[PDB]
Amino acid sequence: MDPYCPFDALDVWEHRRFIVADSRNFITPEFPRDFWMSPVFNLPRETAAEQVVVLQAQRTAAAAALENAAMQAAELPVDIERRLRPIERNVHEI
Amino acid sequence: LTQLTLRDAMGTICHSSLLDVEATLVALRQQHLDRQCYFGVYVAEGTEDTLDVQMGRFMETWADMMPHHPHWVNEHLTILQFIAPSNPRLRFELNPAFDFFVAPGDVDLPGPQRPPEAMPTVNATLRIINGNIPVPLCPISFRDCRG
Repeated sequence: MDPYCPFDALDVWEHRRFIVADSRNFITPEFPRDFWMSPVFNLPRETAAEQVVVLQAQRTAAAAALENAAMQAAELPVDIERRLRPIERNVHEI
Repeated sequence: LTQLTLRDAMGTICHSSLLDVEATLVALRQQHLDRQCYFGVYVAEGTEDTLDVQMGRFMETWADMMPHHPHWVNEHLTILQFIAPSNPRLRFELNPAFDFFVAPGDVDLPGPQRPPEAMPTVNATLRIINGNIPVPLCPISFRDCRG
């Protein structure tokens, strides 16, 4: 698991003034690596398909209530013509 | 002689430049923040599980122990250890009202459970607190006192 590197180590001392050819070192933490713990990404069990099932069941349940309300409100036009026509005839009797 | 007992600081610190986050932290951007990581700050949303082997997968990734637990959970000595540090409580301690943790990814708090390693931004959130005020120099006469 060691990355390949031909060269071991080299040395020409670090005078703060004489910095030339500005490269950048690999910045590392001071803590032992063992707690830089492992990669884990876990799925939500509710799947893109499962939410489809749940929301479709909800849509189909709501459609029944919408149809119930429509059929409750679809009888009012029958009520108007069932209630007012006899009243119009009674007025006509005069 | 003359009185000065009990009346005024209310034209006064309802004040604006304390919530303060643009330019101060700004003026000290660019380093590398001293030895400090999570203790824990990220967040999440459920766990698609049910309460007991809760036991089993939440402490056994709290499995293998670091090498010095370092800068927030002290609790027992007397006073002027506020005053010569063996011990940390001051570079996460200088004034509370802006006081500005290390801080991984604002974490898109909250989601699921399992781990990467730590990047923050810069800072804001208001410890509106000032009265066990930050701290480490104290005794028990002056607030079993306020009682």
